Amino acid sequence: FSKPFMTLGISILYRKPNGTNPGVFSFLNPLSPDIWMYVLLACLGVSC
Amino acid sequence: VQNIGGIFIVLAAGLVLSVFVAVGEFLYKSKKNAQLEKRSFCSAMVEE
Repeated sequence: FSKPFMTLGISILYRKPNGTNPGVFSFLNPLSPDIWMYVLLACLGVSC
Repeated sequence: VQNIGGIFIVLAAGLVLSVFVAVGEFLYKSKKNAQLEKRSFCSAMVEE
């Protein structure tokens, strides 16, 4: 080889992942939606 | 529903128990009425 004219290094390559877009209803998220639907049934249920 | 689960059993069977004590209050107060009213026959009828 000749002496090199410019250098490099082995990198890797991957996408700038995303615009994140978390849930606008992710406050609802940490339970099952049915459990929410059951407790609102249980809301009026225990009340009646 | 698998994981919350068991308090709904407590939610169900809790208010089943309160039905029995609500009758247990009611007959006991008709016995307070039975001090002033009939034996077991019209003391419970007049209250409802």
